[PDB]
Amino acid sequence: EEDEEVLYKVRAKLFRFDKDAKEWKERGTGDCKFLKNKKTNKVRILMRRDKTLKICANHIIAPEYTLKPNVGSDRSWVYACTADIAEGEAEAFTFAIRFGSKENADKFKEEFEKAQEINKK
Amino acid sequence: VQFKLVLVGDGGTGKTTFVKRHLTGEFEKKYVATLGVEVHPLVFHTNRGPIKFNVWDTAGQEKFGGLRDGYYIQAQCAIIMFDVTSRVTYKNVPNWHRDLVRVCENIPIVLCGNKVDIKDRKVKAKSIVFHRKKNLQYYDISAKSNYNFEKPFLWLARKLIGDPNLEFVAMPALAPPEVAAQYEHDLEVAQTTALPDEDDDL
Amino acid sequence: AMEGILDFSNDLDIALLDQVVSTFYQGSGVQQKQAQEILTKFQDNPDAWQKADQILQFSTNPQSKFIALSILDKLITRKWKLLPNDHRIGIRNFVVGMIISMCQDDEVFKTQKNLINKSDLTLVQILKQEWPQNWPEFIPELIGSSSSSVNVCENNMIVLKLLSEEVFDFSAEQMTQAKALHLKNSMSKEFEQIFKLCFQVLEQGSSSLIVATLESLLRYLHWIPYRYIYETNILELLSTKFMTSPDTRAITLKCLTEVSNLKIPQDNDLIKRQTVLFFQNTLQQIATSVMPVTADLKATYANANGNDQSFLQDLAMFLTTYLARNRALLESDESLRELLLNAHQYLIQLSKIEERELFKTTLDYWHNLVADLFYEPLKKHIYEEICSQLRLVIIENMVRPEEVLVVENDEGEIVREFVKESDTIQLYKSEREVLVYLTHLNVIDTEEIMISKLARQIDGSEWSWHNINTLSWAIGSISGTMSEDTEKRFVVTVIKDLLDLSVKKRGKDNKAVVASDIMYVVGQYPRFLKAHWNFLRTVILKLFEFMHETHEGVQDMACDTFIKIVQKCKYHFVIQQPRESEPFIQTIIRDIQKTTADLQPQQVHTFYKACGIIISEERSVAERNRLLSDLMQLPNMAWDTIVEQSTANPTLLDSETVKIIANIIKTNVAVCTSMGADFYPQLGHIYYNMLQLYRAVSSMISAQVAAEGLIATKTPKVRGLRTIKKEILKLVETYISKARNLDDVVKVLVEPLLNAVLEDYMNNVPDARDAEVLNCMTTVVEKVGHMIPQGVILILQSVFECTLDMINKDFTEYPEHRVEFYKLLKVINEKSFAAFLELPPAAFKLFVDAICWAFKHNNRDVEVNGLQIALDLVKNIERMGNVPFANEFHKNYFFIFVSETFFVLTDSDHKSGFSKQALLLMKLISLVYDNKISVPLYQAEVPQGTSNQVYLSQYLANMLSNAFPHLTSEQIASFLSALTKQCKDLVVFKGTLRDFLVQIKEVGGDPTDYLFA
Ligand SMILES: Nc1nc2c(ncn2[C@@H]2O[C@H](COP(=O)(O)OP(=O)(O)NP(=O)(O)O)[C@@H](O)[C@H]2O)c(=O)[nH]1
Ligand SMILES: [Cl-]
Ligand SMILES: [Mg+2]
Repeated sequence: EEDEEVLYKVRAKLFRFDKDAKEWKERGTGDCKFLKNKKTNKVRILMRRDKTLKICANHIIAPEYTLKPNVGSDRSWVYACTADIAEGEAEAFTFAIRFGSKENADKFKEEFEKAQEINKK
Repeated sequence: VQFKLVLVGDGGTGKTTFVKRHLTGEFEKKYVATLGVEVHPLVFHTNRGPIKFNVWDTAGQEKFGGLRDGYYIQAQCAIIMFDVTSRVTYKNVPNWHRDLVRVCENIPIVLCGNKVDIKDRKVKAKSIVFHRKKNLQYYDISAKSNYNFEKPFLWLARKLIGDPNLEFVAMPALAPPEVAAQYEHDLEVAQTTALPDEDDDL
Repeated sequence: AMEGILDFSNDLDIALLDQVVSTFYQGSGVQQKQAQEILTKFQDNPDAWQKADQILQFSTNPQSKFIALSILDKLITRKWKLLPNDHRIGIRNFVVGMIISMCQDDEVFKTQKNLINKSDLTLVQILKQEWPQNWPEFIPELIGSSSSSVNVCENNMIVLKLLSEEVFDFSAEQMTQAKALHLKNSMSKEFEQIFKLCFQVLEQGSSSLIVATLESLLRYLHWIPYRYIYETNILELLSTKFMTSPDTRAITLKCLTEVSNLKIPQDNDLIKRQTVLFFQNTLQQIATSVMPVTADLKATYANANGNDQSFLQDLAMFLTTYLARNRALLESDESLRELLLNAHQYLIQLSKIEERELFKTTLDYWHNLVADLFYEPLKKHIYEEICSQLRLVIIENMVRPEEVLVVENDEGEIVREFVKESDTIQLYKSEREVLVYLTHLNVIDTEEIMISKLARQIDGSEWSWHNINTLSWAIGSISGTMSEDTEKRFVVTVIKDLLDLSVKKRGKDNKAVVASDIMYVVGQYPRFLKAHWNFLRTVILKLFEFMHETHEGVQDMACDTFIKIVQKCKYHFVIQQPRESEPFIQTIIRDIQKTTADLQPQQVHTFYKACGIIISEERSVAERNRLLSDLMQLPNMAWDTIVEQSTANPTLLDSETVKIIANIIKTNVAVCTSMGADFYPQLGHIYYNMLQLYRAVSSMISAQVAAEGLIATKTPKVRGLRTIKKEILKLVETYISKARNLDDVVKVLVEPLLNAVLEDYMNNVPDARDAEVLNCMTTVVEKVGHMIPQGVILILQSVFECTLDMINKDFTEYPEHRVEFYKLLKVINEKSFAAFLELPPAAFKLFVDAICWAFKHNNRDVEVNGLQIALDLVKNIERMGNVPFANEFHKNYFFIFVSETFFVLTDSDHKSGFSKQALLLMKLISLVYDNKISVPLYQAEVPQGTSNQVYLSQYLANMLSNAFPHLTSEQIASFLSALTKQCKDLVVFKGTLRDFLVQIKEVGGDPTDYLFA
């Protein structure tokens, strides 16, 4: 993280979708960060759990992804990720991320969309 | 650097739920009884490097007890767990302790009062004193609200490694990689499946 | 391939078994999981015990033998008397022989400790069955074997430890009263010789044998008579000899701790001297062999070398146990004055250790001491220096109180708390109480300590966030200790200092900490504010400025301190003060919009609640209603203009309005909370329109479910609409719970309420039904149920059957409804039993089923109510006397309630509610015992004039025979004959019940055990 700049910090709770058993499952609660690499100009999401400080999210904010809404929340988003190296090996997850307020959901989104514009260059 | 940890306590106290939270981060709402014991590896990263735990999640309910105290052989640490919303589970702590310390004669042990997030608490603060004479660390925890959920393992890590200044530290994270029919169907199911606990702060 | 061992037709391969065991303990993955199951299935095999000797012999794996013993243990605790006499003696032999064999191989004795200890427990389990009735020479032959070896002697001490444990410490649950008493007597009769062996070994020794012996003593000390301790040389040994070597040091300190709680005489000066000597010795050893009084115990514990933490913990336990009881023996003799104060100085050093649970043990003592000093005469001056030290320790180690809502983060910022620090709540109360006690014992010293500490914050020589916080919290904690005049002067200086400090220290991190503390102090000292109006007024105005601080931590505490102050000072806000143009409550209202502008919805409601406290002090019903009206100016004008637009069109389908409406109601609930019965006028202003909004909203929820499906109940929009419905119920519950004019409740409120809510609930799908509806109905039935019998029947008809169908499928789904359902039934069964009389036979049957279903719950909130309802119902039916409905009830349901209560007592899944299960069963048996049931409970079936008493025995003996077929007929006969006789004495009765549970877990229990008395 010494070679990266923090673009956005917001407190959040992350979920992943279990396919076989139709339900959402918590993966972490902590500070979700937007980290632009100063050498490659590539932005990524990195999010660690509170207290234990373990990685529940680690992927590039690909320009392909779209933040869809959830049926049950006005302060959350849900999107597909193809390569998350949080648990180690690359793996395709359908993530949901929820925030404190609506403004925290909407601020996240515009920053996320700004992040994708930085990545395309 | 790996250590055998046994987790013992009454049925329903939230043992397997406590471990699951530490494994994946999830909060399992449902009570599926553990049958005998479940062995799960659990690595923490510290300033003294990575510590590993073989977490033997033993059964609480008598009928599903399996090998019982046979699970305790060569255990280097332990967690005794009870439910602060259930007084009977605290009265049984000494029975669990008795069984445990008969096999494991000298090991660090944490007593834990689970489910403190529940408003209507029954096992009051003052009442909890069994840990003192038997040299056990105590912690109020909540597997749901994550209250002091890190404490049992952090304290055991300090006792086993032998460094009282052992703090958890962040894993220097590698830069992630730069990478279609089923995807569309799977996402739709996700949006229309409502997120749990929508009346939490997060 | 691994499942070969689960085949008992062929032999047993020990080698294969050992591979399976190695795979379980040392292996991993699915191989581990698979072996784990195989081993369990093997262990659980009823004939598995027969393979024990085979495994014990030819196996090399020690774990394989451990499981052999686990299999035997099961066989011995449960099915022992089922075996033929030969097998018993043979099993005894090779267990006794295995122990001899492992003790006489030095190699095996040293490295296979786990296996020997399991072997020794397995022996003790036999004793529990066989000794001393069928093994009279066990102890004599045990004391003899000790002489011929050091390995064996040591191992005998391990066996005696486990025996003492199982007889005295763990018998209450595992044995019947009669059997527990038998074994306790048997150990007491032969303990004279047991001690002789113990005392001999202690003289002839620091080694593993001595440790083992000292460990056994610790267990004996729980029960043995005091003469074995005080009429021998053992106190001298413990207090001197065994303290100087560190391996045996720990266990001795624990024995002596137990000795400090032995039952002693009180007028025996010779034992008083001995009690002083063993302490005096012990404290001398710690001084020379461990560490002096001056030693930095904070630094030692922190370093955590070897067993220093355990040691310090055990020392703290000893010092506090002993002093708590015996310290008066040191207070009088001046030669013992140094010993007294050192013992305490050690505790003062221990109290500096950074470790919560240790501190709680020391604090328990300090409270105990300071309490005695506060009362006992001519004592406090003894501990003047000890106390003076203790004031520093406590003041410097104050935990954050619940009221302070700020805390430091890992980056160095002062942020709002993420959750409530719930583990420390009790800690503060414990600290407060002691500190309050210390303040009274010497008010001048407390004042001088704090005032100087504070002056070292102004100059900044000791300035830190911690130092300022702990000091501020301490000042708040001693509120009301001082006299009003000495308080005035104290607080005056303290506030001026914190104000002087607040000005110089700048930045949002500094002011956050300072402000929060100033808020905690001001709020903790209400008496000062009552005397000082001009001060109080400026504070409250300044609190309102905090309600515009963008920092969310300070802002929230502003609101909490405002209500906390107002709760105590309410009167000074309702009256017109001297030199004031108006009553201040009036000044608050006229600028309520500005003040609460930047506040969040929930914080705004708190503000409105505080105002309701103040208004309720006004007793002229004219001014109170006028004030109430002025307060609700904004939430009623918001409301009025919504009820126009709502009635103009059902389309409200804006999510922004849903939130505004939800906030108009939440505000009313808040003002109603504080104003109780005084809220009536404001309720009436919105009551009819509100119940119309409830009907309107109700439809949208139903409309949205039809159009979107069950999923819609999770959407923000619907959840918004439901919140309106739930909050409306809360307002009606809040008022009615506190209402004084019940006539108006029944004649005005109730009938419109029932019409608006019941049918809606009944006719919605399960997921759209609000459990709150049931809660609201409970409170209505509670207060005015007796006045509205027809309306109670209407409540039952609408919610009973449909709610019961939501919860009768499993124990988990619809948990809120589940809980509130049984609360509603309970209050109906107490306050309006008539409504149940009006239910048809089919509906009444479901109600019986409903109660028994509630027994089988593991939730206490449901389980407690389940038994309570049943008990009430039996009282209700008994109350009616010899009428047809009482008879028909008993003939229908008396044996259901008897047989259901028995299932939950015995299934080992509902031990939480054993007490009330007993109470319920006692009541049912008593009815037959006292001929309270006028009609025959049988039916033709049994002889003509057979009494109910005879038949109750006949049914229960049959019930139990089939329920538990491993019990003899006499085991059941005795049990019931005893149990019936004891139907008037609950404590005894329960003893017989607990005896029965113990017997069904084994085979061939003694039926004479139920003669215990
Ligand atoms: N409210 C609350 N519920 C909890 C908490 N921890 C666990 N639970 C709940 O308690 C129930 C039982 O959890 P579980 O892990 O099965 O307990 P267990 O000791 O492992 N049962 P067993 O020993 O029979 O296998 C579950 O419904 C779970 O969701 C908590 O911190 N708060
Ligand atoms: Cl007052
Ligand atoms: Mg479990």
